[PDB]
Amino acid sequence: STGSATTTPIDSLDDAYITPVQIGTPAQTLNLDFDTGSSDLWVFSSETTASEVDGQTIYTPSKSTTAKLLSGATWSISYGDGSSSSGDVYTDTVSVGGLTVTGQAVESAKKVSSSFTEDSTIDGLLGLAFSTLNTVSPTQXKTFFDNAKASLDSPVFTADLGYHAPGTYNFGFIDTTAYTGSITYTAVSTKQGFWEWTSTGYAVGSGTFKSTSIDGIADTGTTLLYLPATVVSAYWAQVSGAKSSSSVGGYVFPCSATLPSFTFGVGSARIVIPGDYIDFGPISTGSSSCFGGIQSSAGIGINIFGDVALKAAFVVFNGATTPTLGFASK
Ligand SMILES: CC(C)(C)S(=O)(=O)N[C@@H](Cc1ccccc1)C(=O)N[C@@H](Cc1c[nH]c[nH+]1)C(=O)N[C@@H](CC1CCCCC1)C(O)(O)C(F)(F)C(=O)NCCN1CCOCC1
Repeated sequence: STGSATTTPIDSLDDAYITPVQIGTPAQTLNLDFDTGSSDLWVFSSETTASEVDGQTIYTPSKSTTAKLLSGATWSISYGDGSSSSGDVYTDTVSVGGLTVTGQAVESAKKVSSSFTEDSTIDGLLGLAFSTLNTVSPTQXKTFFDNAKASLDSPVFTADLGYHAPGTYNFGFIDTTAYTGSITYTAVSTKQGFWEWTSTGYAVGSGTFKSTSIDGIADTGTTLLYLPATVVSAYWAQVSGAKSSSSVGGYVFPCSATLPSFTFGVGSARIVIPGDYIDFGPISTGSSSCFGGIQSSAGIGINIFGDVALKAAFVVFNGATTPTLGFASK
């Protein structure tokens, strides 16, 4: 089997991407944030405290004929930006781009944090990291991808994120029309549960590629590109108007700049982000100062290849028993 689904920037910044998923019988369609940096399918639901729901679409399990209470199971999660939700656990039929899974764990929020309430466009999260990161106890869990793997034509899914446009998530096959050149594969480490890989260095603009190991995770659920302090400082030192803002919290530059490209290595291969990907947006509507799309990871503890990198590439998540990561240019 295979599936395919249009994914959609939630705003004009590419702050995040949402994807329609059908849950239950007759399907309820919810707009979920596909997140390869966590492994919980959690939704807004009829169980959510009401003063905490705010425009979102909700999952009603009682209205689905195929929902079953997962007795005794609860979950709690918190993300890197400090937001959080908890509640209890159903299994139910879940469908993504015509790819259907049964007795998939759907995690039902009883409470959500403020950031989630205030975010009207995202109805919940589909976690696509490894299943060890799943928060449901007493037994975790296991993601959509894992549940699907047995029926997939290939134990694989691809991320095709568009710049200021729609894109594609595919499961079970690889679309050869979707990129240019060949995929280079790199080794994954599942030690921390992440899509964790090691970049072989970087170049800024037209200058020299520098061979240095950059350990980092590929993370569709993170907006920006976070790199070590000395790599990021080396980029922004090419942009004449760029300074680090304490108040705004990272590198800003004049919106009028033309930014240099940034190349990261994958094995012997190179992936170039266009300078335009890295102009993130004005810090206020009508500002002359913009917020940069590459920031320091020093406060975070790990490097994140997030949306700014990934939407520059056709990215292949190969979940064979030894997982690897694929990059093509597009
Ligand atoms: C607007 C912004 C200034 C650019 S922002 O940084 O707030 N963007 C958010 C994403 C977002 C999209 C749309 C609307 C609102 C917010 C963002 O980048 N969130 C990061 C926070 C971060 C990391 N570094 C610096 N900041 C995050 O938590 N991302 C997780 C997925 C997100 C969570 C918020 C909702 C959208 C999905 C994540 O899973 O990808 C993660 F990897 F970052 C993460 O925190 N994974 C948590 C891993 N858990 C830990 C507990 O054990 C199990 C595993």
